[PDB]
Amino acid sequence: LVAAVGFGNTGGDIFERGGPYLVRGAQDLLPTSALLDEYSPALFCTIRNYH
Amino acid sequence: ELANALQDLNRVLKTTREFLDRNGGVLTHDIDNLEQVTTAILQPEPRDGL
Amino acid sequence: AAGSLADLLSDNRPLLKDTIGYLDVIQAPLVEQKQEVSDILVQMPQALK
Amino acid sequence: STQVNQLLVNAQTLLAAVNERGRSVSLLLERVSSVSRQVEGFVDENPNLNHV
Amino acid sequence: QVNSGDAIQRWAANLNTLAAQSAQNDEALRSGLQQAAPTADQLNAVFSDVR
Repeated sequence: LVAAVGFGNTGGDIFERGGPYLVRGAQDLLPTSALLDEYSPALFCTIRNYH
Repeated sequence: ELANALQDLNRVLKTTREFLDRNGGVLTHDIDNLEQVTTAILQPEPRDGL
Repeated sequence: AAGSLADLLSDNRPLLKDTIGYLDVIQAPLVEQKQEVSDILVQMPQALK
Repeated sequence: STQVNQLLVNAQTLLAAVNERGRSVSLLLERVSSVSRQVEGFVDENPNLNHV
Repeated sequence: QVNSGDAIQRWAANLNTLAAQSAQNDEALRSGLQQAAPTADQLNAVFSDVR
């Protein structure tokens, strides 16, 4: 019970401070994720040719 | 309802204990280093430079 | 919270597995050649100036 | 007897408050078993996670 | 008490079922408590590191 008190309080404070940030970051990552997925084939050959 | 819940809780507690004992120090180190580098590259002058 | 975590794991377990594997294969050459990475990172700012 | 009466009425109040959220309370055990199985499977199927 | 006889029969049967399930998993319950004592401490330590 005491360990649960400590763990719950610590995790709760962590999530309260760093939950909105993760949520809005994963919201704003959708367009750039699609962008990087669309230009997949232009990556391996580009790196090889620059190398 | 209760037998499976108890058994699975026991197993997940054991698995979490092993996983933490094995990966916690490296995971925390990665988080700390990522925080330091991102805070370094998100300072005012690096921000406007980017 | 238990339901949400169970749902997230059940949905993203294979994708997280594949991402772990691909991160492994991406990072193996990066580790094997860490000195070059450090040297070029040290070298670049003076060249840029 | 007064303790018995207060015990019964407060037990009624507590049980009513608890099972007001009956939809989540009824699924508590199933959800905890499911998340246990999911965490166990996630750890079991990625033994190379530590190397990464 | 008579007006709730169907209710008390129902919770008596449910208590019997829950108690039987808990008794058939006595050793699992003991091991669960034993492993639950320090795992919350481990989780609290990890989180407080990354707090």
